[PDB]
Amino acid sequence: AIELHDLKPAPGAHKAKTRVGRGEGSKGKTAGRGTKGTGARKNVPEFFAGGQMPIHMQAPKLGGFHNPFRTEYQVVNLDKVEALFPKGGKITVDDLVSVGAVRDNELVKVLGTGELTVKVDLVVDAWSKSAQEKIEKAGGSVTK
Amino acid sequence: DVRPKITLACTECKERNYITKKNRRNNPDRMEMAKFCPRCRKHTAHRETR
Amino acid sequence: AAVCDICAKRPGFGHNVPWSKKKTNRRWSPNIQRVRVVENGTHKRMNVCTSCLKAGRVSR
Amino acid sequence: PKMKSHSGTKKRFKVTGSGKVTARKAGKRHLNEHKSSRVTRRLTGETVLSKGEAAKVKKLLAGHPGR
RNA sequence: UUGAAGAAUGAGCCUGCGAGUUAGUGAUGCGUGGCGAGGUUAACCCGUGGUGGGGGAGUCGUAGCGAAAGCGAGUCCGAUA
RNA sequence: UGAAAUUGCAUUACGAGUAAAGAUGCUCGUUACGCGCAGCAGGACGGAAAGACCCCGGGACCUUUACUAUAGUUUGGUAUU
Ligand SMILES: CON(C)Cc1ccc(O)c2c1C[C@H]1C[C@H]3[C@H](N(C)C)C(O)=C(C(N)=O)C(=O)[C@@]3(O)C(O)=C1C2=O
Ligand SMILES: [Mg+2]
Ligand SMILES: [Mg+2]
Ligand SMILES: [Mg+2]
Ligand SMILES: [Mg+2]
Ligand SMILES: [Mg+2]
Ligand SMILES: [Mg+2]
Ligand SMILES: [Mg+2]
Ligand SMILES: [Mg+2]
Ligand SMILES: [Mg+2]
Ligand SMILES: [Mg+2]
Ligand SMILES: [Mg+2]
Ligand SMILES: [Mg+2]
Ligand SMILES: [Mg+2]
Ligand SMILES: [Mg+2]
Ligand SMILES: [Mg+2]
Ligand SMILES: [Mg+2]
Ligand SMILES: [Mg+2]
Ligand SMILES: [Mg+2]
Ligand SMILES: [Mg+2]
Ligand SMILES: [Mg+2]
Ligand SMILES: [Mg+2]
Ligand SMILES: [Mg+2]
Ligand SMILES: [Mg+2]
Ligand SMILES: [Mg+2]
Ligand SMILES: [Mg+2]
Ligand SMILES: [Mg+2]
Ligand SMILES: [Mg+2]
Ligand SMILES: [Mg+2]
Ligand SMILES: [Mg+2]
Ligand SMILES: [Mg+2]
Ligand SMILES: [Mg+2]
Ligand SMILES: [Mg+2]
Ligand SMILES: [Mg+2]
Ligand SMILES: [Mg+2]
Ligand SMILES: [Mg+2]
Ligand SMILES: [Mg+2]
Ligand SMILES: [Zn+2]
Ligand SMILES: [Zn+2]
Repeated sequence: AIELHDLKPAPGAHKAKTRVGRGEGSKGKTAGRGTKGTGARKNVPEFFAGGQMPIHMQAPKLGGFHNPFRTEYQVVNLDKVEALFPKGGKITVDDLVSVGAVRDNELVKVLGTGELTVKVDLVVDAWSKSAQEKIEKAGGSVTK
Repeated sequence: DVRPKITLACTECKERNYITKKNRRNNPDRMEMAKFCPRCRKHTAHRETR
Repeated sequence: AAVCDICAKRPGFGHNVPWSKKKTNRRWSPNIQRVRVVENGTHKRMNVCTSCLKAGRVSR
Repeated sequence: PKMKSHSGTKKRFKVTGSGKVTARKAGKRHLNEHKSSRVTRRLTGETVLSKGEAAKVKKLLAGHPGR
């Protein structure tokens, strides 16, 4: 039984639009720009530094290259594996880590910051050495 | 022009390890020095490149 | 002339490109030659490009 | 329309995991003979920008994460 | 404008008109609302009945470090320093 | 019969001062009843033209053994041969 005339926004949700150049009791006349100069009329570009050689020219170019065929490993940690499979996840898989969170349709590398008190069989794409060591120490395994 | 830049390369692994300056008129010939060669991992004789 | 009466080869337009790369408009005309032809039985001149003349597409 | 990122900024500046802006030290490309090994060591690192310069670089990168 | 009642500028007078706008699934803050380790759809399809429903392709968050191979709570320079 | 440029205003003195350094308008004094008509040009830094000199920014055109180009003229190759 609200009725359309009882709908009001939350306080502070609709800030009033500041209207500039409408009198000297507000941002009036110069409209918050001061007097004379470039800034009195347009702007100054962010790459411009006054004629001094700008930072983006004086700094040397980071060289190197990009791997055209670089693949990025979605990474899951042993903390997360333990938390999302606490009941001793017998055989975790890519689909299971995806329904938890791994951002699927990618390679699903597992890393090893954590403890992993449970036994787990990961079956993922690649793993770190410390993660593998912790997994067999707990009694689990990795595959693929 | 009278004190050129000379490059010392190790006489073992022919690696241009160092660069320095001589006098050309006070030392006309190629200079011999014992410097540390990182590749050879010891002190090897270094000779000015030709 | 710069248009072939056979194959209608016509000038192309591009750039003079100096060392400083100050590009200026220029033209590439086809190598048009005016030769005597005997077509069917008609003696007449025709402006014929050297490509057509070499290919033999023109009867002399 | 989408805002393009500054090309020189893309090629020259990195953004770390914690939002720091870093560049490569300047002055080591050539004329290195007269420079001591100490000077070359000072110039061979990676410098962290000041707050104002980092803000300017972040504005120049149109959300580009740096090189 | 350092400084103007100024013998510096503009206005004869009234009435009307006359300048911070709008567009981006732009960039970056803040307020506020929703959901929350998740958030969100674009085109398009359906609703000839709209403002509603579908659509998760993508995209941001979910790990960083390195020129990169790569390694990974570490990584890179380095001598497994 | 009937305009014009001009016009922040008005109940618009002088003297010696003072002040953006040359005041009808501020100070201290002096003089002056209200309103007209014909006149004269010392002042209102009088009106008319966003100084035409100077400098600073921009432009234009002109010049040349400034730069970079180019039509034209010329050299050779090659096609037509
Ligand atoms: C001998 O030195 N005395 C003091 C000057 C002077 C004397 C007698 C004159 O007769 C004129 C001048 C000045 C010039 C100024 C010229 C100028 N122009 C050439 C760019 C200009 O700017 C305008 C204008 N319309 O603004 C002109 O009137 C103008 O052309 C012209 O005619 C002038 C004259 O008549
Ligand atoms: Mg004001
Ligand atoms: Mg005003
Ligand atoms: Mg302001
Ligand atoms: Mg202003
Ligand atoms: Mg102004
Ligand atoms: Mg100023
Ligand atoms: Mg200003
Ligand atoms: Mg600014
Ligand atoms: Mg721009
Ligand atoms: Mg300069
Ligand atoms: Mg052009
Ligand atoms: Mg031939
Ligand atoms: Mg180099
Ligand atoms: Mg050195
Ligand atoms: Mg002044
Ligand atoms: Mg005035
Ligand atoms: Mg006055
Ligand atoms: Mg003025
Ligand atoms: Mg006026
Ligand atoms: Mg007006
Ligand atoms: Mg997807
Ligand atoms: Mg005075
Ligand atoms: Mg006086
Ligand atoms: Mg007085
Ligand atoms: Mg008074
Ligand atoms: Mg009179
Ligand atoms: Mg009179
Ligand atoms: Mg007078
Ligand atoms: Mg005047
Ligand atoms: Mg002027
Ligand atoms: Mg004039
Ligand atoms: Mg004049
Ligand atoms: Mg000019
Ligand atoms: Mg003119
Ligand atoms: Mg010729
Ligand atoms: Mg010839
Ligand atoms: Zn050596
Ligand atoms: Zn032809």
